[PDB]
Amino acid sequence: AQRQFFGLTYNFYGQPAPLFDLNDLQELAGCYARPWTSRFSHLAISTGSLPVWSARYPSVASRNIVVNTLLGAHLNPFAGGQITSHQGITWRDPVLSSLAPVPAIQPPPVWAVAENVLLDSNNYPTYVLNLSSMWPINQDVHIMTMWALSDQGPIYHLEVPVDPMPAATTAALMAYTGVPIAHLAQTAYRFAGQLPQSPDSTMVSTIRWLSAIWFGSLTGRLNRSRTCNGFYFEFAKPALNPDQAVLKWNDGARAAPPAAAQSSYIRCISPHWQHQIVEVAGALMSQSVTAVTGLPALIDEATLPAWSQGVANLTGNGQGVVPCLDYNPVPMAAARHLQWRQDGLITAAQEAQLNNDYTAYALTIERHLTAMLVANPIAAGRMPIQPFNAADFGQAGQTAAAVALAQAMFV
Amino acid sequence: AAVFGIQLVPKLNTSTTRRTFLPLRFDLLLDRLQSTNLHGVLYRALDFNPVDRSATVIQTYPPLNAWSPHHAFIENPLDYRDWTEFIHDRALAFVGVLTQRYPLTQNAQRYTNPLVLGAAFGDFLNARSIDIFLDRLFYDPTQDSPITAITKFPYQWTIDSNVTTDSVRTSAGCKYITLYGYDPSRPSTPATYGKHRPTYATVFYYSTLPARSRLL
Amino acid sequence: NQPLPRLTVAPTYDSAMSNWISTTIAFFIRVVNSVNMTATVNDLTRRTM
Repeated sequence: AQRQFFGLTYNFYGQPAPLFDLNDLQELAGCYARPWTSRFSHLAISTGSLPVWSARYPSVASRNIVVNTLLGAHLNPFAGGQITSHQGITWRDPVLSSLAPVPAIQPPPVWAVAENVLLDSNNYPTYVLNLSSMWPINQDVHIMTMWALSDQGPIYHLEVPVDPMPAATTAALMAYTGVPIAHLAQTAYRFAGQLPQSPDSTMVSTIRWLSAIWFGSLTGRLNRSRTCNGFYFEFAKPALNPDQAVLKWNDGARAAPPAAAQSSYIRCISPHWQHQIVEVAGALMSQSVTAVTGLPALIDEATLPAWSQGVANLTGNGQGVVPCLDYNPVPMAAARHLQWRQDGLITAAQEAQLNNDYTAYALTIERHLTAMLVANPIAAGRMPIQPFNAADFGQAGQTAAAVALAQAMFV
Repeated sequence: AAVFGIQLVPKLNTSTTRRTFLPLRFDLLLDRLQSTNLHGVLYRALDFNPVDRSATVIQTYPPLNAWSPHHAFIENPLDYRDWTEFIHDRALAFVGVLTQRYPLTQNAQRYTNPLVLGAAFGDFLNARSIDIFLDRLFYDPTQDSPITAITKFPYQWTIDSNVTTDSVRTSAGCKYITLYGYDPSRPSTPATYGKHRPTYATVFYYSTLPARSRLL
Repeated sequence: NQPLPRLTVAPTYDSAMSNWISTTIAFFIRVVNSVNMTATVNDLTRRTM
C-alpha cells in the first residue's frame, strides 16, 4: 500500500479566515455523508451539463477550489495532533468520517485560524493505524496540496517509463476508448480513493499512462497521426466548444519511446484552467496517480507562488527537484494546432483559422471568469473563482518549454 | 526525571557504532555444529545446577534459536541429561545431511543464509523433510539475506517458512527452551518471557518497504 | 491458517486442530491414570479407557 502523505493548505489570499462559507460546508461536506471521495461527483461529460455558470459556484472548477478551502480549516489533526473545530464544526469521530456541529458538553478545542499549515500523515498516530478505513483522506489532502502549492492552476505530474506500455495497461485502456476525458479522470479519481492500492497495482500504471497521453495530445505531438502505443486524445473542433477530449486508439505511426525517464511537473498557468472541464479532469487525473504513490520527488521551486517555498516534503530547490512547467491554454493550443498542421493532419490555411476558432473560444471562457470574479469579490469571505487579476489570461508562461517536454516524452 | 514508576538517571549513554552484519561461512557453521561440546557453542543452560547436571531453562543461540519444537517435544520435556545428548546427536547428524549435499572441501567459503539455515535446522529437529531448504542454503552477500529466500523461490507452502514474493512468514525462534523441571513459579528461575513456548510470535520478513505496507 | 495446497493431501498430525486433539486427549488419559481414578475405577477397565 502507501502510508505517508504530506499536505499544504490553501492560502487565505490577503484575507482573514479560510475563504469558504458555512453555506458551503453544507453544500459539499454536508448531508453528514463522508465529504471525502466526492470531489468528482460535480463534473459532467462536459461543461454544458453543469450548474457551473452564473450561480453559487460559477465555474467548472469552482467546486473543488471551494471544497479544498473547506478542507484546510478541518485538517488541524495532521497539522498538530488534535481534532479541533472551526465555527461550530468538527469531525464526528477520530476517523474523520465527516463533519458535524460541535457536540455540546465535550467540544473540541476551537481551531486556530492559520493559513498554509503543512501536514504530516504522521502527526496523527491514528491515521496509519487505520489506513484502510480513512484511506480516502489521503488521496484528498493530496488533491488539495496539488492545488495549494499553486495559485493559478493545479500542479500535477508526468511520466513515461523507457519501456513499452505494460500490456495489461494497453488492455485496460482499450476498454476506455470512446470515454470522455471527464469520465476517465472519473475512474482515475474514483479508483485511487478507497482501499490502499499498492503503487504496483495494474491500474496505477494504466491511469498514469492515461495522464501522459493526455498531455501529449494537449501539445499536438500525440495526435491522430503520432499516437502513443496506439492512443491519443482527439479534441473537439473549436467552434462548438473545443474544451473536450476523448481517448481514441488508432493505428498510425507509434511515437517511438523516449531515450530516458521523462519527469516534469506541469500546471495550467492562466486563469483559463478554472473553467476548462478538460484542463481540470486532466490535471485532477494526473493527480490521482501521485496520491497513491507518495510524490515522485520535490516539485521545483522556481516558478511557484510565494507561500510555496521549500515546503518541506513538497517543494524543493536543489537536486531532488524536477523543473516545473506551466502552459497557457491559448499559447498552448496554438502550437497544438501547428503540430497537427506539420503532420499534414490539417491544411496550411486551416491552422490560421483553427486558432481563430479556438482563440475566440478562450476569449469566451475569459469574459466569463472575469465576470464571476467581479461578481464574487473575495472580501466576501468566499473564493469560488479565486482571484487572478485581468492579466494572467494572456500570460505566455513556460508553454514553449512544455511543448518541448512533450516531444522528448514521445519521441 | 522519571517515567511512571521507573526512575531514569540523568546521563544518556549508548553504543556509538554498529558492527557490519557478518554472515557465518559454511565451514564455521560446520564447526559450531560439530564441536566437542555444543553447550556455549550452540545452546547454553541459563541456570545449570552444579550439584547435578540439571537446568531449568536453556537460552539458545543462532542455528538453534530459530527452531520451534512440535507438540510431542513440549509435552514430556527432557532433562538436561538427554538434552545435551539429544542435540550433541542431532547437531552432528544434521551436519551430515547438510554436508553430504555440499562437500565442505569444495564449497566451505560460501556464506550460509541466516534465515534458511535456521528453518533448515529447526525443521530437521522436528523431523520434517529438509530437502527443499538445502537448494538455497547459501547466498552471495550482495543479494539481500531475506531476498535470496524470495528470489531463489516464491514457495508459499512449507509450514514455518512461507516464502511469497515480498515476505517470508516463519514462526519466531525460541530463545528459550525449558527442560522438564521448569516452573515460572519460583522467583529464581530465569525470566523466559514465554519464549519457552513454541508459537508465541510470528516473524514476518519483508523485502522492500512497499512490501511491508502490504504486510502491515 | 495455512495457504491452500495445490498438490496431494494426507491427514497430518501437526496443526492447532490436530495438536489440540492430541494434547487434550493426552490430558484425559492423565485424568484416567490419576490417583482418584486409579483408586476407585477398576483396573483392567481403566486400561480400556
